[PDB]
Amino acid sequence: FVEMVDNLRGKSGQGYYVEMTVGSPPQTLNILVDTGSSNFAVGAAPHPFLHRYYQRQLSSTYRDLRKGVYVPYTQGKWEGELGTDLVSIPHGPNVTVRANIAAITESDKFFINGSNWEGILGLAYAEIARPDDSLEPFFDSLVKQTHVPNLFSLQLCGAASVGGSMIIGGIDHSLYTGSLWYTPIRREWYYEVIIVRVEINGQDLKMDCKEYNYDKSIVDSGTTNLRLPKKVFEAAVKSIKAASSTEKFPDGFWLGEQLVCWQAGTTPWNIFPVISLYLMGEVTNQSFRITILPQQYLRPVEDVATSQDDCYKFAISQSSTGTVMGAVIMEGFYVVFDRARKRIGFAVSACHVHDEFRTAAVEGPFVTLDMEDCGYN
Ligand SMILES: Nc1ccc2ccccc2n1
Repeated sequence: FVEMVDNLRGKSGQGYYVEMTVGSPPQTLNILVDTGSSNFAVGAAPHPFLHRYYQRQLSSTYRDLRKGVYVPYTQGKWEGELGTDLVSIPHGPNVTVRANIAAITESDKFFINGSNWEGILGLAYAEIARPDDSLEPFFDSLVKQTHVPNLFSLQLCGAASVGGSMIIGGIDHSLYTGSLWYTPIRREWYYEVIIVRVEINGQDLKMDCKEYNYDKSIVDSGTTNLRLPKKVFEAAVKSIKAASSTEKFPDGFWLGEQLVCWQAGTTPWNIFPVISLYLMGEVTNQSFRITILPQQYLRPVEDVATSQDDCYKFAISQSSTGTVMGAVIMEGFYVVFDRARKRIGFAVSACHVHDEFRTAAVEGPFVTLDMEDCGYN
């Protein structure tokens, strides 16, 4: 699996992408890896921000499905024409599969100006595929047409330029330390899971765990932030605010309406609490916990045209669609998407950014009762 190590690149805030090829002869594209959606969708037209795009006219293996897709999302949309064609992942297994491809012919606030990716690879399940659950996701086509085991794993490192690994079909033990712990995938639509308890610094929020998952908790490599429901967010910030009373910050900072900064090489780590999410484990009444450092929830703003300091953002933020465990969480851990066993595995990442005080940790087992009550209905 070492042939797939270091096959993800990116830039801070602009997600992680993997190199892929489409059609015969192979057209190379960079495609964002997104466990929060389920469509393989790629630029098929010369939008000025794109570096390259799918040119179907060049592909002998292309086939039109004679049907469009329209995908709206909060302030934005992409829109396109469905077909299938031959697909390969040069630094992935040595297969070629026939997959659905949405040729994006029109979009709005989708592509990023200055990014180096031209497509999105939805690794989530058909249930949330568009236009409907019959459009077979890439990964399902990959597994169904090859002997590639039904699992992939993600090591998101990040630093500027970022990097990582997507190991398709297995686990590489060089990318983690200690032991994998697994939490069930509650339903195969998003990668849904259940947070059963939450602790800032060690003290916990004593909230009806059900709130931690209102209406959802997901693992999502497409989102940057740890995103929490509103009550949970307030409760959470309120407690981070208190722990970190050694200094004073704008109130709108916590709300991500303002950046905050310290002089170069002068960031106060230890004024910030570790955050621990207890996830539902594999056995009744058994949980484990994942703990991230402030280097995970405090991420540098790459460049500020009107500044010259160490300006971080606060990477924790409200939400209406549930908890979303994005790069903030995933960059601390090696994450295993064990689709064959309806479960997601967490281990301390061999590359998380750690100091000489604290470390990202995955620990268990713990005894937690009534873990099902934490799921919303
Ligand atoms: N994971 C994720 C979050 C937001 C999206 C918006 C549009 C397409 C895909 C997305 N995936």
